[PDB]
Amino acid sequence: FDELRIGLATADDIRQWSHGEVKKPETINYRTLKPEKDGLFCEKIFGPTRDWECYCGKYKRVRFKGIICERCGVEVTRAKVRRERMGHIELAAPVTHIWYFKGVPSRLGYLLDLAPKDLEKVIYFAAYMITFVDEERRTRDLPSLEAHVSVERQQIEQRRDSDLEARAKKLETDLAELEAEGAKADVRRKVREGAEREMKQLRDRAQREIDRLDEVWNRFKNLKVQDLEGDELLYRELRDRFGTYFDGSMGAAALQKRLESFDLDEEAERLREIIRTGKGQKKTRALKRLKVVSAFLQTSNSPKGMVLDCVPVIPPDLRPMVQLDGGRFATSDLNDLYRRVINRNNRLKRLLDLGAPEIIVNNEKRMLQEAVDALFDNGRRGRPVTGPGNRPLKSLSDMLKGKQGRFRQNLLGKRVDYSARSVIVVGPQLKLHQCGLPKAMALELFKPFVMKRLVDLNHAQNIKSAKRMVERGRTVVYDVLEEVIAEHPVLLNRAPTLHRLGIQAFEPQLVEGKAIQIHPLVCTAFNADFDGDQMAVHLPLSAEAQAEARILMLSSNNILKPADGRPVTMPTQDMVLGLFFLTTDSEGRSPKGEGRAFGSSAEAIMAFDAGDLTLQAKIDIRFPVGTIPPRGFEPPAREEGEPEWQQGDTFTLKTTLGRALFNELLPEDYPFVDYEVGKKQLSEIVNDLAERYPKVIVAATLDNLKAAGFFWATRSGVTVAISDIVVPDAKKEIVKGYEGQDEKVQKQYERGLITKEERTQELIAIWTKATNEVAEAMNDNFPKTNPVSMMVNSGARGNMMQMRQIAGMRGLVSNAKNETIPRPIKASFREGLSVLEYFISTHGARKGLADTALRTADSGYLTRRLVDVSQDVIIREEDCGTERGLKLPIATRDADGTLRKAEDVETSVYARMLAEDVVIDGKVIAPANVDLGDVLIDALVAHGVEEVKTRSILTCESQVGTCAMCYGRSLATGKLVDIGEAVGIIAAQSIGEPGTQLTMRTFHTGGVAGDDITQGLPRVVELFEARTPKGVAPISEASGRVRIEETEKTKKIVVTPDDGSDETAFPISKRARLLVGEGDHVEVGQKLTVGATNPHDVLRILGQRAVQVHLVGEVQKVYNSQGVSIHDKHIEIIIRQMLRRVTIIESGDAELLPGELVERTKFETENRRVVQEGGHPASGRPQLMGITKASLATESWLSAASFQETTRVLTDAAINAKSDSLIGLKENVIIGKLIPAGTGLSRYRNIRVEPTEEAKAAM
DNA sequence: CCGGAGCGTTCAGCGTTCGTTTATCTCCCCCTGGCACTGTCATCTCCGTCAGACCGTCGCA
DNA sequence: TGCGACGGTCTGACGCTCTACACAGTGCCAGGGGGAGATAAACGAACGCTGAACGCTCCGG
Ligand SMILES: [Mg+2]
Ligand SMILES: [Zn+2]
Ligand SMILES: [Zn+2]
Repeated sequence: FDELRIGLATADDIRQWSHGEVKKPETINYRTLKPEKDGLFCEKIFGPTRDWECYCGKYKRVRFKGIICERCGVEVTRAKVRRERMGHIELAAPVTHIWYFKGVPSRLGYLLDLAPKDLEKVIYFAAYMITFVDEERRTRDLPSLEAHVSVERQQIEQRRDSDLEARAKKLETDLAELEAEGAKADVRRKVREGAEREMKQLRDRAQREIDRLDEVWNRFKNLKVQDLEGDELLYRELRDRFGTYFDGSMGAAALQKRLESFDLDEEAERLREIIRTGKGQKKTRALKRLKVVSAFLQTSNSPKGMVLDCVPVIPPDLRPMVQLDGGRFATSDLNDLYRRVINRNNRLKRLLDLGAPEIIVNNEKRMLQEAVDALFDNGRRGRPVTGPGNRPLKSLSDMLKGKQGRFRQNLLGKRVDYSARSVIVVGPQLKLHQCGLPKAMALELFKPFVMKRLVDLNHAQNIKSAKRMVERGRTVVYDVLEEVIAEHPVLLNRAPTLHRLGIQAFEPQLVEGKAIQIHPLVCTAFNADFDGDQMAVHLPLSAEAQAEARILMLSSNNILKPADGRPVTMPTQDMVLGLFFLTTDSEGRSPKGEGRAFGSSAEAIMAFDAGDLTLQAKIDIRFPVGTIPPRGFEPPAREEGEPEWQQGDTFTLKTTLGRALFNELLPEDYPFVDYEVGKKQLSEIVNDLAERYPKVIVAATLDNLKAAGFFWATRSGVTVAISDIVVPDAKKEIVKGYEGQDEKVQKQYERGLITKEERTQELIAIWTKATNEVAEAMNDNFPKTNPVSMMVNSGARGNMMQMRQIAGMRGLVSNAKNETIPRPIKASFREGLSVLEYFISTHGARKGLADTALRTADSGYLTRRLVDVSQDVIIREEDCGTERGLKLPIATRDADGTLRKAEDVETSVYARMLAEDVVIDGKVIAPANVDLGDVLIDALVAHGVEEVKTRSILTCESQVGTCAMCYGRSLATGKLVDIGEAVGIIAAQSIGEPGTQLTMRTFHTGGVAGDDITQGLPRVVELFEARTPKGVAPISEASGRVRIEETEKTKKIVVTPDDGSDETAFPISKRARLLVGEGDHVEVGQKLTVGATNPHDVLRILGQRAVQVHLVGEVQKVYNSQGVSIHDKHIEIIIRQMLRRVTIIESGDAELLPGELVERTKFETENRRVVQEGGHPASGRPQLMGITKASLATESWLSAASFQETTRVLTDAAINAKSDSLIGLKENVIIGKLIPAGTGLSRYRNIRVEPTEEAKAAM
């Protein structure tokens, strides 16, 4: 389990694994249903089908286990041994493996210098091959064979001359006799014409016999190894004419005979020689050939296994034939493929037994080879073997691949026991850490524990009686159930589970109904909505699992979302509206009892219950001792003649009753919050509470906030009648004026003075102006009292666009294929659309639905790719010895006379760590190795700093992984990241979580294609794939003079760098936009055409820091366009995992291949060991590569096998004979060992616990 | 005042009879072998992916 | 050889579950070797049968 090897399995290994020969094709008997002898499903080879029974019906008893039956040879043992015992099929003629031959040429490898079409010709029995030639023996006796050929030519010419003389005599004789007989007037001309026709035909066959002799001579003269011969007649006449000189064969046996004598070390030698000198695509050919051949040199596995003689068989359980109801049978397609191979092998053996024609034997060997190929890969070549006539049979590989393969459907993700699922309901009566399971769910989940406690409580005599009562379901079972499930957490989980908070451990609690009762305060972190969403409940089982549920997983410890550090367990739908109504100012609502002193909040509550004081009214309310005053009230303390402090003393405040209640919700140590709460300030309050109070106190305060928010939202005066939604009264006249001027334009267009396109453009412009103006009128119309504004201005639920298109006009709405109708929807949803206006609304609606479906699909795909590329990076050191960092800006866009901090400081500089101390006047403002929060950043920007050096992960160098300090504080705990936290998966999920939340598509292309770059999720995936964007913006290599060259066929730009640097020319199309000055000043910074720069050349000509900044800035500017906030360290992790590979050149002294994928640490180690040897180091360039290519090119082939290309990497590992170290997480999920992240580390599992001496002395 | 016949238990003679095997006689099964006018090249997939690579191929320059 | 483009090749293409299902057109008989399965006999052992025999308490003239 330390190491998991792979390689080519030669026939010796197959025979070692095998336990017999599957000689016969049949599987089971047709009446007794017993497995056959020495055939498929054989009990002698694979093992018995029952337990400790044998085939011949004897030896049914268990006592004499491990013996061999004399009658039938079946070993008596368990029935599960048929899951692990394999045999083999002995093939009469060798066949090739379809994985290596007929694949990617990087894995075919050109090990023999043959074209793939030549292989198709040779091993599919359509063209011959010469396997061996006695070249030195052929060249030794050249004068003798030349003399024999000369003798043959001489006798050919002699017999031609004799035949010519005889034909001349015959022609003269017949001409003389037909001119002397005089049978006809011109019969001599006819016989002469016939004679000359005979002349030309016999001369033709003479030149033809000469031609075949010449062609066989020049064919034999240039015969060598690796020679093919398509024509069977030509090879036959070489065999007949010339003997024991060249050896050839037919089919895959030719490859075996070539490979047994194939000399490959000198092949690598001369191939290195042609690597050293040459030019062109020959370099690439020899490069791939040397990268494949050198695998067989260093490794000890012989290359014999590419062509095979034996075929191992799957054990019979894994290709079962199971009995069903009604007598029907169901078998796997592997049994059918094995049956086909066995039938054809038996028929080939039968043909080899007797004397058979070569065409029939060759066709039999071809169909055998094709059947073996179909067994290894059904559908790789040609029409797949269908079978029933509907679908192709699934081969071995066809279930090692894809969504139906073992890697992705049964190894990474598995079904589980002790799990349950039902719909969800909201329960406000629960705490933060409680969930309500039904009775049936809790009984079926906790059934074995219930039986154990029932036997312990002796309600049942033994286990069977306990099970009988549980199945019957008596009330004592429910009582002991309620006694059991407490102090036993369960894992709740939603199916999408987009991010880390999709699994949260609650404490179960018995409730009635058939639905899981769930705290509303946490349902937004699940993305849960109570509309039939079904949540599965998984049960942690051992002590370790429920301990990790209690400590790591509890719902009262997951306040802060790891995506941005913002609180996520304070939802907004209903409680925020209640607190808004509780704490808002009295505007538009009649304030009763406005401006009267109150002794305490109790007297105010009594007055409010009486009815003479409204909830929001500016009153002077005195507060008892211990209440902390507001942040703004401490300096404006009540004026004092003697020295006094208002910090712990009583005070009077000008605040409403509702704010006093709200500060009764918050803890006593919190300062009196004295403003409109809404949502954003509530998020800030919850963030401050989480940052400055322990977890249990924060859970209690949010539970109080939930309860009071619901209580006051019931009485908040929100409701939606149709009078509450109000249309602007000015909308009628605004629309009337705009349609009047539209009518004026329409009669203006009717005269043809303007085109249709210009009219459409100006019409959509003026109608956009109209909808913006009526939106402004709508904002100016509504008061603060109506509930729609009260639930949209409080951050509760809704945006201003929705209220704009319910009250005001719906505005402009798109057509099919992304254009705009000149006529907008002038009717509001309160007024109600007309027929066709509603039709054009449906145009946009269905496109939006299809867009969000495809968007969530591609978001899941990007999330998976990010998880693969960004995994196996884990915090593994406490601190580095480094001091280098990143120059992240802190103060930007300062005005005249003032300094302003950066706008995106909250996602970039926050939650990081300083690389070194900062000084402005010789004194440190912020110490090194501390987090950067609000107060410290405010102090720095007040002192007058412009940029800071943050110790980020891109500059982190370490012996293994990354350290905690260089990564920065974790955004999910609010503290420093613990050693072992799997930061890579958290980063990948945080990038992939708002993929469905982007909801972006290009509104209009402007009538031209290609002018607009990719937007939204396609832009993000194009950035992370390191691909060249669709809008390419070239960058000048050096500063110099740049001018345009407007060639008519294709535009052209030319930049001439100064200082004697070489001219570089960039090709640009005849497209509309180019922003560079002709004969103007240019440098490396700017871009010749506005567009997305290709980041490959950015890295090439600017540096690693510049390309890191560019990538981070681009993805963050995509994400910030929608409102989703992702911290930049999550991107920086993927970018660091992205630039790790380095491309090397001129590696003539570093003794490895130049111009491939080389790891950075390995390249540095090679440089160190070659400068230790004295040789000059090889050059190297960093290579920005995509997430997919970096995921495939990994050390552990199990992780790459679990990814997309699972056939290429398996063949690659088999050829390279690479064994993977099990450092990683996919390769530890598959095996079932503990993952090396978090609790699974070595430094945590190696603890020994013992009580102290005074502890055992006490008891 | 010990004798006797009757009664309880305990083993060896021969006499049949179960306990356990064997080859013989119907019945069915199963694999190989046999058909003697002539009748000598079928079969129908596969389209409104799909997106952009990734690649070697391959003819033109 | 460098060029494009033409081409084949190849891969996935968010997620469980309330739900969930099954699947079709062209020969025939005789002769012969195995093995299960019924028949009656047969080798071997013990299971009954013959009362007889060892030996006591026994009512007894
Ligand atoms: Mg839902
Ligand atoms: Zn047996
Ligand atoms: Zn570090």
